[PDB]
Amino acid sequence: QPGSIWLREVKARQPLSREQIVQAAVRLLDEGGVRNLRMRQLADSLNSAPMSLYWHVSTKDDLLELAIDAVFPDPPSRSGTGDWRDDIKAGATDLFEVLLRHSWMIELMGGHPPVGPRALAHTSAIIEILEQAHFSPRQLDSALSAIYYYTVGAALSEASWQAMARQSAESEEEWVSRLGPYLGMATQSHPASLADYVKRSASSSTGQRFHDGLECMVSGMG
Amino acid sequence: QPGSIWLREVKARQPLSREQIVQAAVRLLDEGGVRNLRMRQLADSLNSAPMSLYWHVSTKDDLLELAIDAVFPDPPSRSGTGDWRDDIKAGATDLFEVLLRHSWMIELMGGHPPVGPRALAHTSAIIEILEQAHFSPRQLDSALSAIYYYTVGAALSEASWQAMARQSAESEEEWVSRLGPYLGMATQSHPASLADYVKRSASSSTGQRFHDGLECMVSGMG
Ligand SMILES: CCC[C@H]1C[C@@H]2CC[C@@H](O2)[C@H](C)C(=O)O[C@@H]([C@H](C)[C@H]2CC[C@@H](C[C@@H](CCC)N(C)C)O2)[C@H](C)[C@@H]2CC[C@@H](O2)[C@@H](C)C(=O)O1
Ligand SMILES: CCC[C@H]1C[C@@H]2CC[C@@H](O2)[C@H](C)C(=O)O[C@@H]([C@H](C)[C@H]2CC[C@@H](C[C@@H](CCC)N(C)C)O2)[C@H](C)[C@@H]2CC[C@@H](O2)[C@@H](C)C(=O)O1
Repeated sequence: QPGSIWLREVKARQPLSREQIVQAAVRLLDEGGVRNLRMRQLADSLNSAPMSLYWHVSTKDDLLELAIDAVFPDPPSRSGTGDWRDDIKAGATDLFEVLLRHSWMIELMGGHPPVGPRALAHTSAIIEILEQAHFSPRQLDSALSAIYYYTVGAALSEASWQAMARQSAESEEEWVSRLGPYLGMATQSHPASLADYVKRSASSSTGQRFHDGLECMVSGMG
Repeated sequence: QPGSIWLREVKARQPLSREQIVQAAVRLLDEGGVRNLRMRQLADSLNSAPMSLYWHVSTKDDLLELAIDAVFPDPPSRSGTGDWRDDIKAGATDLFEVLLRHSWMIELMGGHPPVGPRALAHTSAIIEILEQAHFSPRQLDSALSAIYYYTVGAALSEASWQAMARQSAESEEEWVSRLGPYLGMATQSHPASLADYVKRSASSSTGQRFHDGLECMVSGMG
């Protein structure tokens, strides 16, 4: 309320834990993205004033990095199937599903390298899966980049699609149908394989798209 | 200037071409991203009023989709090496470099499926490269998703890194050095392979990261 600064002249800390703050920041991020994270509103959600936050972080950017690590998946459960490909796919899939659930993190990782404890443990597990499969260092690094950059690109694309699909309320089949008048005309300038791809796309879904691409990619490594 | 609406009472179209508008929109997008694209400022950059724009598009969203297609790369030059892998890599690399140069498009594609003419031709060329390599339809679709989702994720991550690197003026080697005090402590909770990966990362670069991951990924297809 206006004038409280003057009342302070005639004479209130609210200690918080960092963990409690980060959990509250994840909730605000999940609700409205990086723009929905304002420090004063975060402090309000914890019944506190902004000073309570800055005992623990210097800036909002610090808090974004803590939030990124907080939601990183546990290392994948070693599958026992004896195929390291199954373990790689579990680890990538776990990360994919986290990214879809917390899509604000996707764009942040490239400019805020994830090296917090949960990210280090997950990455260490992927690295060990590949080493125990006798990848040399250069091959390991290449395969790791393929797996992670595939997963990030898939998450970005599918999260963007899902957000638009929610708004417009439109499935893949419905979108192909709505665009059919254009697509029928435009694909006639190219060989049959293009229209055929577009037809098949009407029956695809997020989980299958991600899984099939991941399977394909990992199939041939080694 | 204020009051011009009243002067209109006592008595000016500026025809533009759609192509001219789209080129000007790409320039504004390249300068400042999707937020730097305001219709009035776009019209100002063309010495026109907003009405000139809306003869050609209904909304700014239409203009974003035209801009996405306008910058799509030409289909890759068939390499003649007789290895379809070389042609796939040229096509993916061309798209990667476009995405880095026009990074505003990366997040838009998932919610605005690229089906304009330039995107259709590029995609048709990738599809034909794979068919002529005797991929069946399900395998073709999987490989295509792997290639495109790898390229998008790499572009997102590397563009984010480059934007942060420009600002802070910091190389990969310098970043590993600045974080070394933390990383030395944090990687001691895990096997040697983790610290070794981090050390190797100091000598990586955008072009090599992208190429090595792409090579690795395509190596094993078939
Ligand atoms: C910071 C300077 C070096 C850096 C610069 C490149 C530009 C952009 C890219 O990193 C981003 C920052 C990024 O990390 O993407 C990761 C991945 C998506 C995320 C998710 C797991 C997490 C693991 C950690 C490592 C834990 C020990 N991260 C730092 C490698 O990272 C993904 C594996 C990419 C591909 C290869 C590259 O990382 C390696 C060589 C690297 O670290 O390159
Ligand atoms: C619109 C409903 C169907 C749709 C829903 C999924 C969710 C998100 C993803 O599309 C986005 C919209 C997207 O297009 O990503 C593409 C790719 C990155 C960009 C860049 C080249 C351009 C090619 C065109 C096709 C030209 C004939 N695009 C529409 C496939 O697209 C990439 C290949 C992904 C992986 C597979 C999937 O597309 C196919 C099956 C598809 O179209 O799924």
